[PDB]
Amino acid sequence: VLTQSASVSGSLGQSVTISCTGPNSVCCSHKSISWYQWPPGRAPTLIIYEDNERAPGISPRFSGYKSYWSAYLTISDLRPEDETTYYCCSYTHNSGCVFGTGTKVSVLGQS
Amino acid sequence: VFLGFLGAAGSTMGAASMTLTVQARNLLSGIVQQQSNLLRAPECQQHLLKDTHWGIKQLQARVLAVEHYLRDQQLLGIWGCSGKLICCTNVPWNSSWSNRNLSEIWDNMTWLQWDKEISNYTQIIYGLLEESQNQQEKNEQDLLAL
Amino acid sequence: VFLGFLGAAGSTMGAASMTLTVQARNLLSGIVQQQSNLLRAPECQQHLLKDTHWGIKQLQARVLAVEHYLRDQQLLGIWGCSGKLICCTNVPWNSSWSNRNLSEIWDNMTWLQWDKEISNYTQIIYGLLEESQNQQEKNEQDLLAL
Amino acid sequence: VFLGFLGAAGSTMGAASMTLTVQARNLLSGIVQQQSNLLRAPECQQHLLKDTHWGIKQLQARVLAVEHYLRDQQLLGIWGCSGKLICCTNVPWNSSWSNRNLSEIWDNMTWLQWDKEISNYTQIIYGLLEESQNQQEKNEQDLLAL
Amino acid sequence: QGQLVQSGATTTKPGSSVKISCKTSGYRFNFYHINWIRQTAGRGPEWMGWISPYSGDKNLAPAFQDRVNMTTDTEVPVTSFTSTGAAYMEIRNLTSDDTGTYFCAKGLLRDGSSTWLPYLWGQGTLLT
Ligand SMILES: *[C@@H]1O[C@H](CO)[C@@H](O[C@@H]2O[C@H](CO)[C@@H](O[C@@H]3O[C@H](CO[C@H]4O[C@H](CO[C@H]5O[C@H](CO)[C@@H](O)[C@H](O)[C@@H]5O)[C@@H](O)[C@H](O[C@H]5O[C@H](CO)[C@@H](O)[C@H](O)[C@@H]5O)[C@@H]4O)[C@@H](O)[C@H](O[C@H]4O[C@H](CO)[C@@H](O)[C@H](O)[C@@H]4O)[C@@H]3O)[C@H](O)[C@H]2NC(C)=O)[C@H](O)[C@H]1NC(C)=O
Ligand SMILES: *[C@@H]1O[C@H](CO)[C@@H](O[C@@H]2O[C@H](CO)[C@@H](O[C@@H]3O[C@H](CO[C@H]4O[C@H](CO[C@H]5O[C@H](CO)[C@@H](O)[C@H](O)[C@@H]5O)[C@@H](O)[C@H](O[C@H]5O[C@H](CO)[C@@H](O)[C@H](O)[C@@H]5O)[C@@H]4O)[C@@H](O)[C@H](O[C@H]4O[C@H](CO)[C@@H](O)[C@H](O)[C@@H]4O)[C@@H]3O)[C@H](O)[C@H]2NC(C)=O)[C@H](O)[C@H]1NC(C)=O
Ligand SMILES: *[C@@H]1O[C@H](CO)[C@@H](O[C@@H]2O[C@H](CO)[C@@H](O[C@@H]3O[C@H](CO[C@H]4O[C@H](CO[C@H]5O[C@H](CO)[C@@H](O)[C@H](O)[C@@H]5O)[C@@H](O)[C@H](O[C@H]5O[C@H](CO)[C@@H](O)[C@H](O)[C@@H]5O)[C@@H]4O)[C@@H](O)[C@H](O[C@H]4O[C@H](CO)[C@@H](O)[C@H](O)[C@@H]4O)[C@@H]3O)[C@H](O)[C@H]2NC(C)=O)[C@H](O)[C@H]1NC(C)=O
Ligand SMILES: *[C@@H]1O[C@H](CO)[C@@H](O)[C@H](O)[C@H]1NC(C)=O
Ligand SMILES: *[C@@H]1O[C@H](CO)[C@@H](O)[C@H](O)[C@H]1NC(C)=O
Ligand SMILES: *[C@@H]1O[C@H](CO)[C@@H](O)[C@H](O)[C@H]1NC(C)=O
Repeated sequence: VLTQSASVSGSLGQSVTISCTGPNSVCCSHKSISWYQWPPGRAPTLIIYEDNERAPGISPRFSGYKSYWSAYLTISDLRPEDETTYYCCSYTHNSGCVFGTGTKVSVLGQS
Repeated sequence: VFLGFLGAAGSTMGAASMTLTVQARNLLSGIVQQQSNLLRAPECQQHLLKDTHWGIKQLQARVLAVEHYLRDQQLLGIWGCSGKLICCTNVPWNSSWSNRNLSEIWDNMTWLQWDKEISNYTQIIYGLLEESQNQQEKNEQDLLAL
Repeated sequence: VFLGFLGAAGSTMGAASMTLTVQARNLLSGIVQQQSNLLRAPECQQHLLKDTHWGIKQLQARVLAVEHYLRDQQLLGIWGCSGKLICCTNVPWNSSWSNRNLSEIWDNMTWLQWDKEISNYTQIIYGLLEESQNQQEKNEQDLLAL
Repeated sequence: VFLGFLGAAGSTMGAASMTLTVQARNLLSGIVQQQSNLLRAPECQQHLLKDTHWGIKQLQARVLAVEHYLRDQQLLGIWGCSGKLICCTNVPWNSSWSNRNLSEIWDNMTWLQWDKEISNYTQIIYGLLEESQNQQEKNEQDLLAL
Repeated sequence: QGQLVQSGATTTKPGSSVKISCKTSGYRFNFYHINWIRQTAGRGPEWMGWISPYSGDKNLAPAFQDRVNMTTDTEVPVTSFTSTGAAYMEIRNLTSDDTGTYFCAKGLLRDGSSTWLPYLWGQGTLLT
């Protein structure tokens, strides 16, 4: 249901932003947005714990931001290990996680 | 409904902070029944305290309890928080004590494991707590020497 | 002119409420002379407390007095009224306790017959008094979890 | 750097007023180690208190210390200054007590010789201190009888 | 500080029922929830459900509402603030489309809005 934005990449050192949105039934307003780093076929990792705060042990270069319609996640100071697949989710207190489609592409600067 | 004395000891710090009056009461209603000496007034005069040093020994235990109360009320006093159960101070939180964020602390931790994690720096925090007031003492000092 | 210790016990509640300091003093100036032990320092050392359990028994009486003081100061503390002799609260007055109007209460009744008329619901009022604070604890709780 | 317990006893009144917390602490950290009874818990049970009245005698000394603390906290209480170490009042300063100006008092005198110079009128000042509050009691009394 | 061990992987033909075991340690098993999530090969991964080890209340996705049975073994105490437990996951009707990677996870916080949110994951298992 939730449609994650198209995959965007960038050279190391700059910033990259991925967005997440969906219908007004599961839109980003009045819901909580979570972001995850998910290497294909491996153990995932939690990045943003809610749209504006982070999980214990997350670098401050990973910031979040959510509007009244769509949510975003920015990654500054790109590094070699940033080449992975990422997924978003929407949740509340009594509901479940609704995963986004995904943004998989990430590139290195100077290869 | 109220969980009872020390009921929220396994609850999140926020939940126990809601029922701190419950833990506060066992400081007084253990010692109201003993100072009462109403059920003690008639039973063999004063529970035969002659040739019974357990009676004095018992009494010394009662003394330790009110003495501990006086220690906590003194600390609340010298921190300017005598009348209140929750007071905010001027001491900033040095991050070396704990690196945990607010949500992880108040909605993921209990007061027991918190007190265990910070028992190392309690004396330092108390020192800043005894010190920080001293800048209020000094502001009042400016108002005193005009 | 001041009627003396417990002088306004037969006066209207308003008049006694004017001289509550007078009743407050007998909590301290009975116990200042005994803790002094200045007139006790030299008389046969410590009033021969060896083989005299009345001495210990006497001491236990002194303990009960300071223990009662600590009970009242604890109650003033958990009601957030430590520093003040007259404090107003947030608890509304349920009419089932007493139906008397304000003029009849403060200008027609003494504290004795009032305490006798309300001794039935004292525990309930204390429960609301321990409870009501808990909503202040919760407002401070909102300021704590941001 | 902090001069230590009673360190500013020979300093000007302003300097000691800056380190009154230091003198305040020896009321509690003498009595924390004794109520602890941690180093006392195992040594020959409760330091053999049977057939040893020095043990009771010792205990009575501990009682006098907490009793003196309760005297000072009562005085701070009835003056409406429980929570604070420095409080201002409504009592005006009668010049008959001391004629010295402010600069000579706070930057030329120590608390010892001041307490010696005013020990004559201490009771009178306390009487005004117990009395002046009574006008606050009366203002609250106006708010009570509507 | 916690660890989530998962059972060994196994391939069974469709039509039969199976069971996944997720053993815990390094935290208080009754404190954090237990989530089960599947990574679909060829489509987007989907959350399946969560259950409280303590409260026992379970809430599943409607995509697996009447096809999944969850159970939580009673925690085994270790330290003053560490326990060990076992979480079990079950499927009634097996098919070829059920093939994919599976994971078990724990909760992030004990209270608040992000209570059942998956935080610490297991190594994963593979299917038919
Ligand atoms: C000891 O430790 C354990 C830790 O395991 C701890 O348990 C935690 O308890 C706290 C509260 O005390 C929980 O924190 C809050 O929980 C709110 C949810 O409560 C409701 O929802 C529960 C989930 O129900 C789901 O499933 C049903 C289908 O079964 C579905 O319909 C629902 O919509 C939902 O999806 C539910 O279990 C709970 O319990 C009652 O209801 C169920 C039926 O639903 C019934 O079976 C139970 O027997 C019981 O009657 C209740 O219905 C959660 O929402 C909240 O988060 C925000 O939302 C609320 C608004 O609802 C806000 O008011 C709140 O302030 C928050 O902002 C918050 O997370 C926590 O989740 C528990 N953790 C667990 C279980 O792991 C114990 O309390 C501890 N005890 C002590 C004494 O320390
Ligand atoms: C024990 O219980 C008894 C209950 O019986 C209680 O007595 C009550 O005492 C309170 C005060 O402590 C009284 O309450 C106030 O009284 C005010 C009146 O006081 C003046 O007027 C009295 C009446 O004099 C009348 O008669 C003379 C002629 O003789 C006439 O000229 C006057 O104009 C008036 O009509 C008077 O008795 C009283 O006493 C002195 O004066 C008389 C001479 O007048 C002298 O003989 C006495 O020996 C004495 O020297 C005084 O003169 C009353 O006004 C007041 O009501 C409002 O008015 C005043 C303004 O004046 C406001 O300031 C006040 O705030 C009020 O708003 C109020 O009612 C009460 O009346 C007594 N009740 C009685 C006697 O039944 C004791 O005090 C209790 N004691 C304790 C320790 O608990
Ligand atoms: C016990 O009792 C004694 C009483 O005898 C008491 O001594 C008093 O101590 C207080 C402070 O604790 C003094 O009060 C303040 O003193 C300020 C001056 O301090 C500086 O200046 C001193 C004088 O130096 C002169 O000489 C040098 C050349 O040698 C020259 O360069 C200077 O410019 C100046 O002319 C100096 O002694 C002092 O000490 C250090 O420095 C000297 C070198 O200068 C060194 O030799 C010493 O060993 C030491 O390292 C320091 O340099 C004074 O200014 C102040 O008045 C106002 O000014 C300051 C700004 O500077 C404001 O901040 C302040 O708030 C004031 O508004 C104030 O008077 C007091 O003078 C002492 N009285 C004496 C000595 O008689 C002890 O403290 C008591 N102890 C206890 C525990 O009770
Ligand atoms: C806390 O204090 C330590 C030294 O005690 C210091 O290294 C650290 O920078 C401080 N943290 C702050 C000021 O945030
Ligand atoms: C007081 O409480 C009683 C029950 O305890 C109730 O019947 C009555 O209506 C209350 N009075 C109020 C709310 O004024
Ligand atoms: C202080 O009181 C005395 C009598 O006790 C008086 O003579 C003097 O004038 C008073 N000083 C004042 C009011 O300043």
